[PDB]
Amino acid sequence: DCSSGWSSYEGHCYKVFKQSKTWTDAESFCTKQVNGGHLVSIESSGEADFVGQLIAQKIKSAKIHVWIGLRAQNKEKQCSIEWSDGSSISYENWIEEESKKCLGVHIETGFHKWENFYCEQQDPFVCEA
Amino acid sequence: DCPSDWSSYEGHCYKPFNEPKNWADAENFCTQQHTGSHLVSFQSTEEADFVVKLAFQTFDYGIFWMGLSKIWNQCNWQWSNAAMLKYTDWAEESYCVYFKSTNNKWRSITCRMIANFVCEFQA
Ligand SMILES: [Ca+2]
Ligand SMILES: [Ca+2]
Repeated sequence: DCSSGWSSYEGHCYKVFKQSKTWTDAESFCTKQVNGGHLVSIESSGEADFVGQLIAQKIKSAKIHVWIGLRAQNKEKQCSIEWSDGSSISYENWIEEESKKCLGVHIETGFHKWENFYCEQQDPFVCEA
Repeated sequence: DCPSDWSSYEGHCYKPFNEPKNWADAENFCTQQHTGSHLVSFQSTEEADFVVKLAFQTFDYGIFWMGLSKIWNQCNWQWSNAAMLKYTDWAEESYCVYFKSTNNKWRSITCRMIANFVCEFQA
């Protein structure tokens, strides 16, 4: 059983949200929509198919992507320990948006393949409980 | 001192190439150009500006591989609901770092991508 507006699949409840938020705000927002809520987690082919189709029902634009709940915990820009020449990373000059540690799915693959995106980007998302 | 076909800077030798290769092939290629040679590494802003100017004045506009690969492969990837990460469907397996011959800013793209590159070694 799921709250009004939420769709169920294998004992879980899902809901796509059209408002654009950063990965973090989206996650936080989900925790407040329903008890135990979080950004969606895709743990199997079946779930990926269901979530992909659910998303496709509301999102029909290609100018954005949809946030899923997988993210690289590390604060660093990258997790490599050294350059190909062995030297340590003692200097960086990244363009902020180029560090893509949050994942999302895009309409180009029918919302299936996980693509790396800049975490502070604002995009639609899916909550699961 | 660097061979005639390389440019020197702070005791190091650099050389751009315009034979399009993916990251792995570029690195391997660099090692065969001279002993100690690898894809360029940046330890400072001055070195970065040097190499960028070098690449532009030689091939103009283009993207050039940098010596950083599989940048997020060893990161701590976790689902926010604490679920175990088993099933996966990555669009790209690994990301590598490159720069455009127009500025010293680091950019990321899939390591499968085809691009130019710059080799470097200690003289
Ligand atoms: Ca799930
Ligand atoms: Ca260097």
